[PDB]
Amino acid sequence: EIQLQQSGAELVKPGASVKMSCKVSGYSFTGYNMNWVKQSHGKSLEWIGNINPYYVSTNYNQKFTGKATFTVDRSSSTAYMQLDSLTSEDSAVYYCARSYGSSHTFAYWGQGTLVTVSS
Amino acid sequence: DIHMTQSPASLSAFVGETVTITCRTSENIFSYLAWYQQKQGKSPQLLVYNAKTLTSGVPSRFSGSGSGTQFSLKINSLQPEDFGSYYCQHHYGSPYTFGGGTKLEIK
Amino acid sequence: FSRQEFFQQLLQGCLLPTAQQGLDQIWLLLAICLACRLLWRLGLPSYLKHASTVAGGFFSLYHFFQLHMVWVVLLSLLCYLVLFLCRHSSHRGVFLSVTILIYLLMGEMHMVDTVTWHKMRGAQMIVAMKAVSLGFDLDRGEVGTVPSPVEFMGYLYFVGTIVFGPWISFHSYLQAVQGRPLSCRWLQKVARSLALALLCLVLSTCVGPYLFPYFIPLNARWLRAYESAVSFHFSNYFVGFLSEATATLAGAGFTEEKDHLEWDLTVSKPLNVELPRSMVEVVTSWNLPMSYWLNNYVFKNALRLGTFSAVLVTYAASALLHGFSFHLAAVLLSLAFITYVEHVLRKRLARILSACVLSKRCPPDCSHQHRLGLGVRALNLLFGALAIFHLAYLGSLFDVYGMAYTVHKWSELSWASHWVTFGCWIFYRLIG
Amino acid sequence: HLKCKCHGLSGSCEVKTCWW
Ligand SMILES: Cc1cc(-c2ncc(CC(=O)Nc3ccc(-c4cnccn4)cn3)cc2C)ccn1
Ligand SMILES: CC(C)CCC[C@@H](C)[C@H]1CC[C@H]2[C@@H]3CC=C4C[C@@H](O)CC[C@]4(C)[C@H]3CC[C@]12C
Ligand SMILES: CC(C)CCC[C@@H](C)[C@H]1CC[C@H]2[C@@H]3CC=C4C[C@@H](O)CC[C@]4(C)[C@H]3CC[C@]12C
Ligand SMILES: CCCCCCCC/C=C\CCCCCCCC(=O)O
Ligand SMILES: [Zn+2]
Repeated sequence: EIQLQQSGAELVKPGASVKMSCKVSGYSFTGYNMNWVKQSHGKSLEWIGNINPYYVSTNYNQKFTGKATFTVDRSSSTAYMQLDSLTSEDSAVYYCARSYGSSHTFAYWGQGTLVTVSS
Repeated sequence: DIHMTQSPASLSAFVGETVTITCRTSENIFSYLAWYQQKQGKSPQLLVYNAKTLTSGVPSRFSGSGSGTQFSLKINSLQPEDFGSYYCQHHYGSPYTFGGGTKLEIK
Repeated sequence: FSRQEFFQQLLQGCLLPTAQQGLDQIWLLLAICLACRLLWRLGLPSYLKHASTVAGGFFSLYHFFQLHMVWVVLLSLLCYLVLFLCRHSSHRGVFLSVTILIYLLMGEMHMVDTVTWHKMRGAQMIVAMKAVSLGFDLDRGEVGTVPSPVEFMGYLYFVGTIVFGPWISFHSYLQAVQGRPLSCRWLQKVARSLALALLCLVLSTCVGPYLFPYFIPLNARWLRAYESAVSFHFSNYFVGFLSEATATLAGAGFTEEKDHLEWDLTVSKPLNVELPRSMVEVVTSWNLPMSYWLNNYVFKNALRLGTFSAVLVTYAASALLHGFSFHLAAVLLSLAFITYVEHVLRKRLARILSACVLSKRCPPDCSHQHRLGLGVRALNLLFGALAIFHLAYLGSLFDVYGMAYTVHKWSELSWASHWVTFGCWIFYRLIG
Repeated sequence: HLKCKCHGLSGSCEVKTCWW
């Protein structure tokens, strides 16, 4: 049973940085891409980017470049995303999603990390 | 960036009814389009990919159709476990763009 | 014969025969690419388009390579096998590249006839580049779905880029499959590329080798070296412009952004190699699709081994793709050191003198103080002269052949370039 | 006394042009 256990909700002051983690369980961590998705409150989804865990080459959405940085830890089978210079518009739910393999559809999703930027 | 417009933004129907969602595409994606269903307060779940192929474990009442720049998802004999948001997402090539989302409600 | 008889014969002896033969040997490929361009505008099912281009690719491969074409066909099949067995892995690039490497190495150890293999380096190189490119684009997420058999086959046998054509991305081929309107800019691009291809063919066969005795009253080892170099450069530009023309004729080779479609496929830039700024620009403007391929799929992966070892691995991959000959291997091994030393020395110089003398033109917002001064111009022109000198010394190998021939050709020139780059490197390390 | 030149991709005689 594949399970992408994602970090807990974070509350960050504006201008700071946050780091979400998505620990993989149930398959070979370096076997499939690990896309990151963002969803505002009751709005559509947005593909931030993915990271290939085999060779750590990443692929960013140019709307999210410089803001989100992906890293991996293969010994813990964990995928980290770091958001830099958080503003009020960055308060959303961030999912990690494994690619389906053959296609790049997101087959297995995390549970979401609620990032809240306020006072 | 490809712009996936989805219609309608919100529709209502009874149990056992039949509904249809459309996902018009800015550019031409050949047959690469997927449908996710997200319930209230949970993560999305892949239902259809390649615009017609039902993923393993989805009832046969969900039917994808279309190709080019006009795709659709049909749900006949609407059941209580079929109410949520439906997002179309092309998997033609990065960057992957999702649709606006169709909020299916109980009538 | 003297210049009198030379120019008395020139036109009817070389300019018309060479052009007539160049046209008689490519007219069928051009007709097939045009037929594919016209057929892909009718609104057929996509699989039918891919099957039609597979048939056209078989016909073109047979016309150019009579029956040896199997050594290409087989390769394609093998590639798809390696693409189907690991269609779920993130290793697709690694598996396809290792398969291509083992295949080319077995081919270059005379498991295949040494004249059958030498004839199909240009088709096998493009097929291997396309397969490795698709395998890596699927890993990095730039291509969504692993293609069906007919899409992969129609990609490898794309009738526009099968014989001479450059490497094109899988998506840059799918966009050609979905078809664009037959504009007038399309026809202008095809016509200008064909005219420039014939012009470079003419200047390579006729004007190239007979430059300095006849066209110039100058005349000698360095003059022969330079005329061999320019004949080689124009023989390359011929294939570059012809591949550009035959890829823009079939529909591919275009970029569109916000309701503006431009046919801007450039394979070679002759003015960046004939009037060079540095050897980095020469290497990256000799073949632009191959430079992008080698930088994106060989350098960006081997970059873990350090920048210099990654440059060496990239030039080794380039020497393996182009077929392992000793003169080409020596040229591409000297080019690694030449470009690296020149790049890093110009880097340290532009950092010291604060002048814009970098091996590539600086962008409008840069820290350098002296940008348009005449000392900067003098230094840039000195480095351009050094680039022309390197180009002559390296192209002297292609006079129209293993270790003896290359050591003989380079021993006449006193190994001038291999001492020039050594001096540049010790100068780099002194001002370090 | 005709000489032939080969133009092609990475060697690979594909366009041969000869002349006296
Ligand atoms: C005699 C002669 C020969 C040539 C000549 N030039 C180029 C090529 C192809 C080639 O290797 N391109 C290439 C492009 C980029 C890179 C690269 C990218 N990133 C990092 C490191 N390297 C490597 N290689 C072939 C020939 C015969 C030019 C002039 N005079
Ligand atoms: C000088 C460089 C920059 C340009 C060279 C252009 C060439 C084509 C020009 C320059 C000098 C010219 C030559 C000089 C004089 C002669 C001798 C005559 O009996 C035949 C024509 C011929 C041979 C001319 C042909 C055209 C020519 C060769
Ligand atoms: C600065 C240096 C490292 C640049 C490269 C040096 C090499 C390429 C140069 C320097 C001296 C040259 C050698 C000196 C003389 C001979 C003997 C002859 O019978 C074969 C060629 C050979 C062997 C030359 C080959 C090229 C050579 C080896
Ligand atoms: C027949 C091919 C012979 C090729 C020989 C090359 C000649 C060497 C010329 C200059 C030496 C420059 C060495 C630079 C090494 C850089 C290493 C580093 O800085 O990490
Ligand atoms: Zn500058």
